[PDB]
Amino acid sequence: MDDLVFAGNKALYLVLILSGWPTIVATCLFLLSGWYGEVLLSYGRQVIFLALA
Amino acid sequence: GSGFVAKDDSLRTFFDAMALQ
Amino acid sequence: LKEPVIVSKMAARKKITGNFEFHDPNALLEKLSLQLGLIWYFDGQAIYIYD
Amino acid sequence: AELDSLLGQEKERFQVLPGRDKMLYVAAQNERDTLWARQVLARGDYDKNARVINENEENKRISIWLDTYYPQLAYYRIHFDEPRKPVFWLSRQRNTMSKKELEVLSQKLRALMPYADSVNITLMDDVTAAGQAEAGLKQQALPYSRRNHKGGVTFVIQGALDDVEILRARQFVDSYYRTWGGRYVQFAIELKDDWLKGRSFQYGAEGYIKMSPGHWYFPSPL
Amino acid sequence: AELDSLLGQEKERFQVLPGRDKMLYVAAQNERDTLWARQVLARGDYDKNARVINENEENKRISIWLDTYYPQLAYYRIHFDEPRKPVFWLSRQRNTMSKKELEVLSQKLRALMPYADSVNITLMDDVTAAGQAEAGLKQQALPYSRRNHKGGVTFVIQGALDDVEILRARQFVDSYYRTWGGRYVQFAIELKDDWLKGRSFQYGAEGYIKMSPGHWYFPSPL
Amino acid sequence: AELDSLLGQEKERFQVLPGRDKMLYVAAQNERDTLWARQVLARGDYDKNARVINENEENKRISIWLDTYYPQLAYYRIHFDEPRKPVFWLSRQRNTMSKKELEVLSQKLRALMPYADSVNITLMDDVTAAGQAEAGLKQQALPYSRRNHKGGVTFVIQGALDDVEILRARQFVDSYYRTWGGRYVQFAIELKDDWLKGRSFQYGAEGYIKMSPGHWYFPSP
Amino acid sequence: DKDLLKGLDQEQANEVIAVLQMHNIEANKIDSGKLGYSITVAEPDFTAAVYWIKTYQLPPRPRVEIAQMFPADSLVSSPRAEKARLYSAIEQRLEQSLQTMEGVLSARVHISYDIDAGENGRPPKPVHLSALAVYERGSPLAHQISDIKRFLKNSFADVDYDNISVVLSERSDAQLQAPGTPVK
Amino acid sequence: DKDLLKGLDQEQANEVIAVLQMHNIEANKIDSGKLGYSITVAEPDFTAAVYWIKTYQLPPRPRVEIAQMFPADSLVSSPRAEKARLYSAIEQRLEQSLQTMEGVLSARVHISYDIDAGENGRPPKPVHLSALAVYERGSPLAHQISDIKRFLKNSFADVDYDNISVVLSERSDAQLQAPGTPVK
Amino acid sequence: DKDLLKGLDQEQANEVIAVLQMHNIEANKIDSGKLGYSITVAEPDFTAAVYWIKTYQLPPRPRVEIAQMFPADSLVSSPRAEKARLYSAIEQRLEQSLQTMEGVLSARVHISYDIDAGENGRPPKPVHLSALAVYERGSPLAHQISDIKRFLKNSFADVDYDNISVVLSERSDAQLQAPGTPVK
Amino acid sequence: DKDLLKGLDQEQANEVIAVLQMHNIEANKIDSGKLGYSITVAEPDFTAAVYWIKTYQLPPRPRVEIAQMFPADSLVSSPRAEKARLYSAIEQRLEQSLQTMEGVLSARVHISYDIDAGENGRPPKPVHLSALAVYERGSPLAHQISDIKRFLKNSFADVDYDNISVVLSERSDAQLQAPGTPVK
Amino acid sequence: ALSEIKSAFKIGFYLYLPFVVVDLVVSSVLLALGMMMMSPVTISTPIKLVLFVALDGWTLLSKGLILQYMDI
Repeated sequence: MDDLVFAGNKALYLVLILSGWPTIVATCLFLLSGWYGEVLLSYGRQVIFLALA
Repeated sequence: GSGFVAKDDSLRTFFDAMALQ
Repeated sequence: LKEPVIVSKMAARKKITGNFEFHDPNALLEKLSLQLGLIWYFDGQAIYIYD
Repeated sequence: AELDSLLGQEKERFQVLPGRDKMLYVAAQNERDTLWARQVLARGDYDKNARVINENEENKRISIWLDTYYPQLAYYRIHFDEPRKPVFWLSRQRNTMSKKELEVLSQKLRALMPYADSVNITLMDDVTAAGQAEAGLKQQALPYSRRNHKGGVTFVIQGALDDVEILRARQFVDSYYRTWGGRYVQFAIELKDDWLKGRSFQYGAEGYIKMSPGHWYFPSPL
Repeated sequence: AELDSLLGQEKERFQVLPGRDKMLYVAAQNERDTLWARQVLARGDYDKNARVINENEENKRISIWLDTYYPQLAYYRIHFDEPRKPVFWLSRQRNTMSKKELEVLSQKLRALMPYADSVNITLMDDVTAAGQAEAGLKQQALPYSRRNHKGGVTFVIQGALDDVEILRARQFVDSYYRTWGGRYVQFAIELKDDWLKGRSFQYGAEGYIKMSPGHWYFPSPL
Repeated sequence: AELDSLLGQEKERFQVLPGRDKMLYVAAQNERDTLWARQVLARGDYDKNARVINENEENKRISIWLDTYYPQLAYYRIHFDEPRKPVFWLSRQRNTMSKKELEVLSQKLRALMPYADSVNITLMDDVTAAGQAEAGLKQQALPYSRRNHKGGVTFVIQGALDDVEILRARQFVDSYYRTWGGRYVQFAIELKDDWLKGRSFQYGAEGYIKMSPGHWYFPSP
Repeated sequence: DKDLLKGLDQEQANEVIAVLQMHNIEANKIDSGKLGYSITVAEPDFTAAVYWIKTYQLPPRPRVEIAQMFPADSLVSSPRAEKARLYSAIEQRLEQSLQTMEGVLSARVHISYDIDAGENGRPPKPVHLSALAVYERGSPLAHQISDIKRFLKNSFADVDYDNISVVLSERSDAQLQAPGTPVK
Repeated sequence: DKDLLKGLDQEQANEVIAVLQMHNIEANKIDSGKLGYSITVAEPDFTAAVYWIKTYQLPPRPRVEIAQMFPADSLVSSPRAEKARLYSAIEQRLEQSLQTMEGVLSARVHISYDIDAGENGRPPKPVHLSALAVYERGSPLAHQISDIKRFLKNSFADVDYDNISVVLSERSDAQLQAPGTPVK
Repeated sequence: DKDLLKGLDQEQANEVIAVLQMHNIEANKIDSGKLGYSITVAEPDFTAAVYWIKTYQLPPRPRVEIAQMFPADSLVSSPRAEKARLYSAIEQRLEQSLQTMEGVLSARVHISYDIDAGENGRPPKPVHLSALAVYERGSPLAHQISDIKRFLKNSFADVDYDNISVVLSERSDAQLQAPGTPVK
Repeated sequence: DKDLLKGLDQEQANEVIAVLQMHNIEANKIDSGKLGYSITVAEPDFTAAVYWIKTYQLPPRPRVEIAQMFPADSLVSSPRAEKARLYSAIEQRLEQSLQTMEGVLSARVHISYDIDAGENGRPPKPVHLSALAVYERGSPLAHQISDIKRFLKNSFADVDYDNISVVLSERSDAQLQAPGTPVK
Repeated sequence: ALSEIKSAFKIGFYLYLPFVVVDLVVSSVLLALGMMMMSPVTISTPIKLVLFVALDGWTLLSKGLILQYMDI
């Protein structure tokens, strides 16, 4: 119960910003189509590191 | 004089230390 | 020593480190065999060593 | 006004002595009151010339003069309970100087301290300076190892000591150093852990240390 | 505007000496108050020429001249505790000079120093420089290895020393370098990795035999 | 105006020598004060003509003249502690020039240095320059290996010296190169990594290095 | 009349005056309301005071507690974080309880923290303590170690008498006379 | 009349004065409001003052703590970063507790950080300590090294006495007289 | 009056003044408000001052740090970038703690970085260190190599005595007198 | 007054004047506001000045770093592009620390790049470094090759003494006197 | 085994964890349009696989599971 809380909230931390920032720009998607995929591997690789160690 | 200072030995290394006298 | 030495594989698991000096090794082998705990035998062609 | 009024309210911790070279010396008794008097000469509320003397500071100033003009001298300490007549604790078993070359020693030492009226040189014994230090180290029940050699002894306190003997040893050495000085007998307090930590060794004239159940090490004879 | 008022408040940490070439010599006692006096003359509020002398660099100035006209000389140090009559410590057993060329040395060294009046030549011994060096080295109870050769001995301080053994050895060489100087006897404090502080043995058929001092050491697993 | 007023406030670290070629000479003691006195003269705030001499480049210029008109000469160093009377250090055990031929060489050397007045030639020994370089080398406790050959000796220092053994050697050679000069004896400091760090080996006559339990290295002696 | 520092605090300014009065100089404390205090000394005692500022690293900083780095106001708390906020409160409770003994003026206790023995299958290690103290002078301070060693021993699960180290000392000499204003 | 530095800090400007006055040069602490301080020096003493600027690396940089790189205001924090935040608060709390000992004016302690061996099955290594200190002169500073190691030993999990190193030195000489204005 | 540079910072210009006075040329410092500083020299010293600009590489680059390449405000940080930002903050604090020793004016310390630390199954390698320092002259700088080496040993987990290299030297001669203006 | 270069900046114009004055021709630095600087030469010196432009590659490009090809704002950061910014900041920091030695004027350091060592099963190879330097005239540059070889060794994991290459040299002769105007 | 399955459910949880960020972000952009009647299961699955092959998790997990035991 040392890393389960850590991985238990940083997935929820990502969806407040990754989904919240299209709301603030509405109040163009080809340039945003490249940035969206750039973070999800770096969260996916970080959780792999604490998976296999 | 001669002697041995044993700190938690294992009874092989004790009787081997007496194997010179 | 002018003879080959054959140490068995149960007495080849122990370890040693240091600076030794051989000039009369038949007296030196006898003293170290009681300190290490060993038995040896010279049959005329080789020196056998057990634990 | 006078210098004794220029200092603090308590006119008891300083002792102003008049020098012979038209200087005016101030005699403190610890390092905290020396910077109290040194602040007075630093703010500059005094027109004439003055100096501040001490006891430990004054003892390493005329020991530099005693390093080049009198080498190979066996002395102990200079005591300043009266600064107009210091006491010179000279050795007894390691000298050969007669009275005449002791007289010319008192004259060159009189010219080094213009405030003193006359220096008295008394010869102290050398086996009683160590018999009182040996008797004092046995009163506190301290482990030690005496090493006698020519011209000074050395007590070595090694091993893992605990907390009630660190204070009780430090209160005795700093009070032996206060009265006798540290130029002949040296105390070496050294706190170290168990050598050959959890290792089994075989002491005496043919030594070996066992680092494992199957590993023998043959260093210097333990 | 006289010169001795352009310095600091206390007229005790400085000493002004008149030369023989119409030049004023200022005598400090360390390098920090020496930089205090070169700063006054550098901004240029004084109408004459003035030099600042020191115990290190005025012992390194006439040791470069002395190593051009008088090579293979055995001297130790020049003590400037009083600048009107300096003391030159010379060796007794490694010289060939008689009394006529001793007066030649005393008049040609005087021409290098226009502040001095007469140089005093005394003959120090050569065993007592190492006798006080060994007896002072045994008193701190430190491991050492003496390597005797001609024209100088050398003490090597090796091993895995701890904090107290490092502190006592650094404070002892500074009091020995002041008296003798590092021309004859040299210290060699160095940190390697062996719990056996310096010494090493080899073992065969009789016990341990002390090997000769070499540069390679056996590192310690503990 | 005069030349010595245009320099710094401290009139001690310089010394102005009047020349023979009608050009005043300033004798600086290091490279930093040579550019201090050359920057003043370069912008041209001095009516006459002058030159700046030094300790080092007047010893490499006069040894360029010396190895064209007098080859196969045995000398050590020129000392300029008084620039009006320099000292020239010849060798004793390596020349065959007579007594009169030394005085003709000095008068043809006096014309090269117009600031000087007379050169005093003295002969230093050759076996003491190689005795002080070994006796000064044992004092620093440095491992070395002396190789003697004709016309010069050399000292080879090898092994894995640590960070305190590579600081006493740098401070001793430059205090020796300053005194004698690098014409006769030359040192060589080369540091290499150690092979026998964690290895087990046998020393003596028949030496070998075991890099593993099943691997031997017989080094070429 | 010249000023050293400004914008200081109430608890910080009463310490800088107590250091300068130790070195025979008298200073003035001038409040300024919202900006904070400011400290001025006279003019000839200005060179000496700037030497004691560098030496003592004045002004002091507020003393750091381990619970400042892990506030309870924060939204997420790990079990390691709740291991560092619990142990940092016994460490403060002991030095607030040691000041109510007789003769003691101040104290600071330190407890050995451990965090790695919880989440693995390794058992936790023994507890180690360390305490300092400043005693009023004149007291026989040799016998003061056998009650404090006994008090701190069974305040945990199992400690040894060589895993606790108490290093105490007496206080300095009292400063009661006025420094004295430089006359001109 | 010539200025050297401007826009300086408060703790910076009270420390630049203490280095130049050690070397017989005087400066002026001219305030400028909310634009920060500024330091002016006289015109013949301008060449010497720039030389000590290059040598002493002035202005002084702000002191760096390890807790500034891992801030507590973030929402989610790694277990490696909270461990580096824990050890950087024990490193400051043991250092500030060191100034109340008898004779010490300033000290600094460094702790060995271990972060990558806590996750695997390998146990964490033994922890090392190192300390520096500055004592008031006149103290026999050979005997005061044995209680700092005694205090520092069992304030941690399990250390030995060969992995702790204390390197101390006496303080420098006092600077008490005024530099002096350049007369012309 | 020729113009050399314009738009400089404060401490990049304070090095150029200390460099030009080492080579007997006198410079004027002019503030220009928001547009930085500017530096003018005299007319006959112009063609000799451009030579020292190319040699001494002015203007100075800003000193680079490892933590400047890895900003803390990124949304996601890899385990390689979090350990690189730790070790860069350790050597900036170990350098400032080394400068408070007796005699050191400046120092700089480099540490070996681990790059393939967690992605391999291999254990991390041993730690190597190096250090530089500049001392006040008059000091026996052969004896001062055994205190920094003892200090640097137990500032890490387990380093050997040949994985630390300290190369130090004394400082240059002091520059205290004014250059002097070119009369025309 | 024939112009040959215009639209430069502050760092480019101080190099073209420093090269042409070495070859006995003079230039005039004229500021032009927002368009940078401009350089015009005289008509007798026009033919030789164009000849020195083609050989010396003027105007010089600004110096390149590897970190400019991989900016931090690229939020997709590969592990191949993470070791490239850490490597490119070590050689930018070691040569800024190399210039603080005794006598060094300029330096440049290159490190061997291994980038694919984290994704394959092979262990990484050793590291090969190389450094250049330029010294002042009059230095014994033979004994100063052993301080760089000792300092550079334990700045990485494990390098050998046959993997380090130090190529150093002395500086050119100083240029102090004026070129002189072309008289007609 | 009961410890092994317990360690298996942690890496069951950890590898799943990127994809829950994927399943919510695909519903938000659909909800940003008036496209609310369509299920996002079709649009979730491409970005649920280019986050696997461009990450190359097939070699990352398999090498990571075997390095826990043996050493090269």
